[PDB]
Amino acid sequence: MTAVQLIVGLGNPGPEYDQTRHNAGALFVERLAHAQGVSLVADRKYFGLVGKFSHQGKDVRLLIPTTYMNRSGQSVAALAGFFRIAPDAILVAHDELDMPPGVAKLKTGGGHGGHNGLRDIIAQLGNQNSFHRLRLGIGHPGHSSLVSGYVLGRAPRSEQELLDTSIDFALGVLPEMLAGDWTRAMQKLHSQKA
Repeated sequence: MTAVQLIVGLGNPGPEYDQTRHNAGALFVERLAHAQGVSLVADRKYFGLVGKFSHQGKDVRLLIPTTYMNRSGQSVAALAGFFRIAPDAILVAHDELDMPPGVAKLKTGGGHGGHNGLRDIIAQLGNQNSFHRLRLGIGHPGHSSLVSGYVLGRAPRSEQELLDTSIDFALGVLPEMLAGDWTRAMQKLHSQKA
């Protein structure tokens, strides 16, 4: 029932991190900005790249933080604070170790499950975990001590292709996500195959 007003794509900024797995969220927002003809504006007020398009009478902002991943909440609280967007109207796209490339999934609430962008966003929003997440499969290196080197790696072509297919599946339920119809978005999405 709650229209989306902020879509956030997590990533690390800088050529050092560009095209790495940990930036799947920002790739999604970047694709979304492009399809919607939206320009992403370097806005130091929000410590990120900001854009907007109109949907159903409301402005939908797109945010790609330019702080480090671990300080993402600062970007998301700035923009969401200035505009008084509640967590319920926020969607955060992020890399998800727990699903393979090719798989995208939606979730409402829950933990950060170890993702330090999500953890910061949760802390900065006065401890509310209630925002929505678009989980973009990036696979798992199989061990916990490789995680950090893995998210920061660039995936081989086959996995990069499958990430791109799951971002295309996700854009397919954009009408549903923008409306806050999570049940349907989940239904159409979680029925695709890469």
